[PDB]
Amino acid sequence: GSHSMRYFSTSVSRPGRGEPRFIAVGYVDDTQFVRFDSDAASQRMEPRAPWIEQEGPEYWDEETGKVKAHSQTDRENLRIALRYYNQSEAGSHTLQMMFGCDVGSDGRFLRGYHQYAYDGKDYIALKEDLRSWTAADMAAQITKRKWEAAHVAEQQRAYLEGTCVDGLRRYLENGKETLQRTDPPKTHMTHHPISDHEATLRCWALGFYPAEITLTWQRDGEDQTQDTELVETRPAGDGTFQKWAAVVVPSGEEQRYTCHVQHEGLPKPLTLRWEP
Amino acid sequence: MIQRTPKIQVYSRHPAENGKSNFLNCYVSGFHPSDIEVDLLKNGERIEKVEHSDLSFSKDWSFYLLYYTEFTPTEKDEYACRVNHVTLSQPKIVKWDRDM
Amino acid sequence: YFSPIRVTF
Ligand SMILES: [Mg+2]
Ligand SMILES: [Mg+2]
Repeated sequence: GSHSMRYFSTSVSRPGRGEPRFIAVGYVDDTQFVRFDSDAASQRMEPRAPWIEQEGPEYWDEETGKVKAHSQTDRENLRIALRYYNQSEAGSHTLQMMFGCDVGSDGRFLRGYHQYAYDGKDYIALKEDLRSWTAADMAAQITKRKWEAAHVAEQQRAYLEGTCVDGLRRYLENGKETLQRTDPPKTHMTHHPISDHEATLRCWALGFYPAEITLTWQRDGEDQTQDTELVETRPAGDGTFQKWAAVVVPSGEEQRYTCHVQHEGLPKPLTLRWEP
Repeated sequence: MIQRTPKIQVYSRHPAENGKSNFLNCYVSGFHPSDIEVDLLKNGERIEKVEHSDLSFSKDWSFYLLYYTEFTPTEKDEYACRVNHVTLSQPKIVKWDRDM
Repeated sequence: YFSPIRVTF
């Protein structure tokens, strides 16, 4: 299958209470594998998945250097954004950066990403061709013109199609035993009377990886969205995910309803009915 | 400025069975800005040893965190999570229901 | 591998 690597970095200014906090986390697919937190004790990039631990001391030295330098750069970008938006030194602001790359089953480059958001809104993003920028407002167009003049897109493309995919391919190899897995959902259905006239059927999906999944209710084989509830997919805390979907049905009509489960770990989609 | 109110889910790592060790989770997601206060409660008392995940965010830039602690469910013990965020007027308490 | 590119706004 295809795979993704992403780093998610957050800078939060806090006037009066020190320099901005900077935290960065790295993921392959839905599995976190590194972190750096400027407020934590170690001041190093730290492992958060077993398969990254076999990286040598030079890895941790170089990754720490990059993420510490980037924290300083985004401290400066927080100051620049204040100037561009005519904001005071009093308030707290957020600067988020995401970047990474996708590879196919043969390990070849598919896509790259590099984008920034300021106070929760898009600021600037590298477009899909890795050759031009989307600027979200007039302030970001200053940055876009600057980055065009300095050919930053070409620098980004060199990383995203090179060292980015080199890393993703390496991590997939070192983390072979766990990152290639598809844990299918373990499914079951519960039944709860809620009145003399209605009952809730709840269809559970537990223990699955990756997180992508679909749960849908049908009645008499037709899609049913009214009188349903569906929670957002949530981490179990052990590297797998959970979801459920519920429907409120007339008492005695339970057998008209089916829950449909699609997940890559499943040989075929499931059609589940209340048992009894 | 753009602010987003946290979503909150409180649930167990495995289907709860009385007398069997488990993990109690509070997943907060979809919020902005990033500061958030999350407590896990047992019978109304703050649980002390609670760990949480490293701050991360989704494609739409909203943040998420998982808070978790070990627990062994009983019939009588009540659990909850308590969340505060600048978008909230007062703390939000969500009770744990082993069926949800 | 973290990005090596550090540029200002
Ligand atoms: Mg543009
Ligand atoms: Mg492994």
